[PDB]
Amino acid sequence: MVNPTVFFDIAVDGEPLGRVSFELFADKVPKTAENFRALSTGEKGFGYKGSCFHRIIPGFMCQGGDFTRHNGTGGKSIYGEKFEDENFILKHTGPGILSMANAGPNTNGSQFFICTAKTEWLDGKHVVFGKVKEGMNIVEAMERFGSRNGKTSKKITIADCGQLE
Amino acid sequence: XLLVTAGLVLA
Repeated sequence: MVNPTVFFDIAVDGEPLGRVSFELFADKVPKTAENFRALSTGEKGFGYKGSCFHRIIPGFMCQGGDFTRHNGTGGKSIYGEKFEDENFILKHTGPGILSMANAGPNTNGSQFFICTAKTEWLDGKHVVFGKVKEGMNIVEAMERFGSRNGKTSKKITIADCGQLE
Repeated sequence: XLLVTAGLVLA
């Protein structure tokens, strides 16, 4: 169904580490893929262009961004500050799984994360709507300099966002 | 812990 592609670059303290791209299954979910697409260009009054990261745990997951409005916890979606779910036809095969984050039922703000392992306890809760085709190496490189204390390579920030129209 | 929600991450 001519699935779109999206990406964004990571900066390790005023230094470009590399780009990470993602392929979305708009074929399966031609609705929630757009949410992600828009969050790149980061119009509509939000996106990943906030140059900030939440946290990076080595050997679990990696992401950050979005929100930015309420003391670093903003976040509204293109369908509102909340949005229903779709389904769980997809599963968590392991690392390289792009899954959403949620804070309740029919409550999918926007923020997602990369699964760098078999998050079997997240399967069925989070929506899988894409995978990491290429960039896992950069993600790994990023995680290598992460920690559970909620600090990463000094101060990693989103350099720029992509959106491959 | 190792959860991924959106509001008040705990251990």
